[PDB]
Amino acid sequence: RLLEPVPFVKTNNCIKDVDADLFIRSYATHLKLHNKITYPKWCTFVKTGKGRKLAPLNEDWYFIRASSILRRLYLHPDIGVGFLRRQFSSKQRRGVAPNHTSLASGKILRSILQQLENLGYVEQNPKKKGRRLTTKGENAINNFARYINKKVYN
Amino acid sequence: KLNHAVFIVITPSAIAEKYKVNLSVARAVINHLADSQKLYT
Amino acid sequence: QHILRILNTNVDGKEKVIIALTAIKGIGKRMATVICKQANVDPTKRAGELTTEEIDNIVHIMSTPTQFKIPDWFLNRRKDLKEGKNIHVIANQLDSYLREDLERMKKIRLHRGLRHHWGLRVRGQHTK
Amino acid sequence: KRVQTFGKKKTAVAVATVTNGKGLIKLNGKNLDLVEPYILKTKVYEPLWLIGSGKLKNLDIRIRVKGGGQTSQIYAIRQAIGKGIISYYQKYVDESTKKELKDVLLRYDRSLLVGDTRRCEPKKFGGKGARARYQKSY
Amino acid sequence: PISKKRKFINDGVFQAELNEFLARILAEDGYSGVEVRIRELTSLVQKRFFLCAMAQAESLRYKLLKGLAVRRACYGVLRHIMESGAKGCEVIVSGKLRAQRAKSMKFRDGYLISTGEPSKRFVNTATRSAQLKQGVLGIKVKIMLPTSILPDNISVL
Amino acid sequence: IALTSKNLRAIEKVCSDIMKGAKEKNLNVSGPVRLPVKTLRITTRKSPCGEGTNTWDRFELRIYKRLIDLYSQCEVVTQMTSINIDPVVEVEVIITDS
Amino acid sequence: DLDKLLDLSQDELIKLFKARQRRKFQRGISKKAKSLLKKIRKSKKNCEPGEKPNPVPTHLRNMTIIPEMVGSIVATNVEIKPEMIGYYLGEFSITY
Amino acid sequence: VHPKKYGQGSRQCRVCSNKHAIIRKYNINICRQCFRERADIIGFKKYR
Amino acid sequence: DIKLFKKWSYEEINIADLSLVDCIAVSQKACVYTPHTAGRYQKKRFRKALCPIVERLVNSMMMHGRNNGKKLKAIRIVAYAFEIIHLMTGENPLQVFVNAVQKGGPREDSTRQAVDVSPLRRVNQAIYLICTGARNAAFRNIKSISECLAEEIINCANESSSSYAIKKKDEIERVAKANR
Amino acid sequence: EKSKLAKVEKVLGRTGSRGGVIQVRAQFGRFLIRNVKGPVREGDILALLETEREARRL
RNA sequence: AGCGGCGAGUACACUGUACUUGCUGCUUCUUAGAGGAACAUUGUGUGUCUAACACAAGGAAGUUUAAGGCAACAACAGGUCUGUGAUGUCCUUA
RNA sequence: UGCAUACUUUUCCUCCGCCGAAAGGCGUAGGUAAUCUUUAUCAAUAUAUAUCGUGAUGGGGAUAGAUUAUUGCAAUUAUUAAUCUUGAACGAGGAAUGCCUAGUAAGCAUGAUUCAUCAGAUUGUGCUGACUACGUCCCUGCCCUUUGUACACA
Ligand SMILES: [Mg+2]
Ligand SMILES: [Mg+2]
Ligand SMILES: [Mg+2]
Ligand SMILES: [Mg+2]
Ligand SMILES: [Zn+2]
Repeated sequence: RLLEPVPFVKTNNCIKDVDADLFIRSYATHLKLHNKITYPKWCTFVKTGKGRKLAPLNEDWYFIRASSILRRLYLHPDIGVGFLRRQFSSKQRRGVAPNHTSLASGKILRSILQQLENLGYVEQNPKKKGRRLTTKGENAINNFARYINKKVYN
Repeated sequence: KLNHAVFIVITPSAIAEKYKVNLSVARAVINHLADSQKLYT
Repeated sequence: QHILRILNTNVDGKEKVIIALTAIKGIGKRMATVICKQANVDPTKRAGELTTEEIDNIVHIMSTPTQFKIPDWFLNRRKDLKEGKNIHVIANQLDSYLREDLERMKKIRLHRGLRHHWGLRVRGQHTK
Repeated sequence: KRVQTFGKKKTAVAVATVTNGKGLIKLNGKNLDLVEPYILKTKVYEPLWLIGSGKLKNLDIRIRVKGGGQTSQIYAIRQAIGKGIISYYQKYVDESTKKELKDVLLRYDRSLLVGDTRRCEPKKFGGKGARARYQKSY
Repeated sequence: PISKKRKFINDGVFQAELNEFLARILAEDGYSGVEVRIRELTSLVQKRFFLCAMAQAESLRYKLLKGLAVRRACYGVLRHIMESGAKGCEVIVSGKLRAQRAKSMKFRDGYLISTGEPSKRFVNTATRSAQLKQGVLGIKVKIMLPTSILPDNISVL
Repeated sequence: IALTSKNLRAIEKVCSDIMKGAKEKNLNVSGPVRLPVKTLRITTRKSPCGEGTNTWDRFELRIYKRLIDLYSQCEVVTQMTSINIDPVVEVEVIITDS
Repeated sequence: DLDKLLDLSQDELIKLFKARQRRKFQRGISKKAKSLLKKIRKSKKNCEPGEKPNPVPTHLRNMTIIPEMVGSIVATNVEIKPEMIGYYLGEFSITY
Repeated sequence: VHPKKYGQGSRQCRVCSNKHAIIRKYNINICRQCFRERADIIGFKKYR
Repeated sequence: DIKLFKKWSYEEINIADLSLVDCIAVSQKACVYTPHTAGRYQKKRFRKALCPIVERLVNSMMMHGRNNGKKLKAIRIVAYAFEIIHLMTGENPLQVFVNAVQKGGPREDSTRQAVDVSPLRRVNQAIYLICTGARNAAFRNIKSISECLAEEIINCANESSSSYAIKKKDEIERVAKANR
Repeated sequence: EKSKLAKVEKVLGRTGSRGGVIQVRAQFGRFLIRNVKGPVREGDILALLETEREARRL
């Protein structure tokens, strides 16, 4: 599907050398297999952000979100909740008044982050700013990426 | 009007044309055969 | 069952379950989805392949959702004016409730009620 | 050894650091495998295809992009690559080869070497856009 | 503590205020200045804080107040300007002026460039509103100074 | 040392003068770095009234901040600063080790 | 119930009411509101069970109705029932 | 006396005490017409 | 090797008009792999002649306000159409497109009396007509745009008055004839 | 219906009250002074149908 | 403001790549001052072979390169005294 | 609840950490600014993969009903915001008429101005990037020479 004749070699080492959506999906699947992260209470009847005016329709969207968050963390040095919210923003059609940008429902994100920290994937750094990845977690992510790459090659 | 049904050279439009069907059903059929725009033979 | 009846006056024909459900005057989309989730029934299935038991269950869920897990802030008609419970009102019942409210307003001679009676806005809009 | 040039489309400066290496070619921290949309991918790969994939096994490339939207960014990247490879050739490889490469690029199209000079013209009062005025009913 | 932008604007405002104050005070003076009997002025400023066009305009206003034949005064002013080495001048006086309705009166001598950044540079302009019998007379004086060279000329040796 | 001002050419001249002063002796002077000119734009609508096809006018008070470094003693730097100067260029000296 | 509501504390009442009213209560009530309340109380005290007491002309339309002020008339005149409660004063000024 | 601290009628033009059309950016607080006249002295030059 | 869409090479293509060749340049420097060129095709009178035909088609497709300035989408649609052409009604899609273009131009037009049409103008008209027809087919149908467009293209290639553009052209020709 | 190729030699004058049309001289290989509606240059080839019937010069 | 320089690592490649903490030659990108560059230059047409235009090459650019800003003379009985402590008269002043 | 006295962060941008479905809240952190908000990315169109499937339809969000907040002395004639629900007109628009020639039209957003609060406005800025001229006086409006005039308030 993705593969093609390219004019260079790809150092498939870290997650930045992997296609995103597929990777996310894979991570979600892995999570599901594990049963490493829950699905709180309110998750199953909440709306992800003001602009969505409708539920997710993905069943295991939470897992996907978590995966995305991990990737984001890997990408940036130190990333807050506000930043995360901003990242997962969309257009809110206000019916008749024109669209505005809409900040995501941060609570769910926060919960996810908390869960991750409990599990030992993210790390609230006392120096600098809000919650980056923890080294072990990063390593795990890298491994997963590598695995994905291998699969794709196969 | 044309109330298409659900209960009973591959593309969805073609399928719709032929057996008079919803295109979700066409998609399903395609998937079955295999087992956001489409092309199949 | 191409064509169905879940409550007082519906259609719920060939459409995919959630949208069929939304035909009722708890036509929430989101609300419908939530209901479906509560039920635990595949939303990719159509309205015609549903069992009667399932339908009954859904109906039950719709009637007083507060005692079910489905949360408080969600519920259509928040405090119910009649100083008591918070419950989703559903179907012709909703309409009746609305009518009652209107009547009450009229009785009060609050400006909004008066406006409603007249057939003018209420909102604060202009229409000049 | 190592050569730094830029591309430029609209605002969107892609700075291509072209170094001695094995032939990987990257964007900020990501392979050119990604870029973003599958459709536009060819606009980045095209100079490489023109020059030949074997010629770039001596040359590593990193590209830092900043500013602009998507298509513009892609264009900038392309431009950087075009300027970059040629610049490298002019210094550390021969002149004849460089000339050949330039000729090839010219035959394909402009924009690879020389830049797109267009930029968003200031909006003017009495309207929403540059030229587009409001509306008179009389 | 106040930011740079905020500071600059404030300074500008202060300058403007000072100028206005000077204008208010010195009806009897050839005023231009703005660089810091006068004791009182100094005190006032402290309390607050914690050839030329303007002068000519002022003179004109004074003359008007005194009560001259207007045209004659304007002519005199023009002559004075010429003497002071001006390449060109222009005075306007619009207002009531003798008749009730209207009546703007131009008084040019030498050539007066109007358009371009040269205009902005190489003319001093000034505007005073002399209050009089039954309203206001409206001075505007415009002087073209000696250039540091005009963009139009191409002086071959 | 930070030199904030409104008038470009004057500022430039001042900078040049200070450079010259430095070049005398004893001063490891980093070159003048002009900062991002944060332009105060006011878009006012011309015309007191509401008559005429509402023309605006974009004014721009464009402040030039200029910056320059040294490794020195206070008195010497003060002396250097004394080029006479005037009300137009706003000077500030920072005498910090850090 | 109405009587029960009347009996119970102000905090409870605030909690019961819709959120705007609650917020207002939290903020305070100003010097005039208290006076108005007092006046209402006085009127109630003066009342006859057959026919309603004398009105109380009021300039301001901001007041939320609370079980203190049921049974009397206020301001043109408006009678205040227990059915109204947290629905503001008003009902004053517009034609057609 | 009634709260005159936050509203259009709270503050005014520095110059002529007018409550309407005040340039309130950068704490200038001059009603725009007045500003237009004194834009030269404040150091606001029209370039573009 | 030089190619388009990494698939249809246009070394195999043919033309047989002369005038049309002169007008539309699918050449040595008007080689292209994906339509999206940021070319300066409207800074001169005849610089639109250098423009590749695929690009032109994409531009044409791009029309109608709520879909305006969505180049990528248009490109995708055209790719899909090409694929369809390749698969069903098996031929080099480029050739088909060329044929359609050849067909499409009304050779004589009316004015305030009958006059002839320049080749470039005719080509432009054809491009417009094909896209407009496709759009019409799409609008409030179901079918899908790419499929419809493909169908239209095939019809044009054939030279058959079931599609809209061809019909329009015919009408124009008739009008011209009537005039003179 | 049968189109005949006429290579343009010179573009004479831009006619029509509103300015859309051009007068053109075209060689097959005979001189036929004809009208054109759209951008035309020297060397470009017209699609003439009704060949032997000319226009009026300016 | 960056780029490197380089320590310190964490992952994986081959016999370098991705990512953070700690220390401090280059100015391509980042900022912004002074300079430069296009003049229809060279080429070829059309033109009283005048002023000039069209095309081609070069070129970052060939419609004064694109965009503004500035705005003559004279008005309009145009608007604004509801911007002003610019301002006349008449009114109003417990 | 009132005054008086003492003393110190807060009045604007919000990082971040917690509570909150949401809005927002509480705690604290930097910033009088190329340092912090935040900008090697603050946006939406984009694109990719799913659900729909031409059915006033999940297009459309008017009108309405009932809360939870925030701003403010004060929110009803609902400031705005959020949550649930209500599912109207509209299937591309008649006579007319506006804007536009290259980073332009259009689409998409967004900063700033007003601002205690509130953009559907204006004003800037960008992002996606068409069509068609490359001319003409046919209309419309200006300008010019000639011509006619009993008009000059033209
Ligand atoms: Mg001049
Ligand atoms: Mg407005
Ligand atoms: Mg018109
Ligand atoms: Mg007469
Ligand atoms: Zn004022």
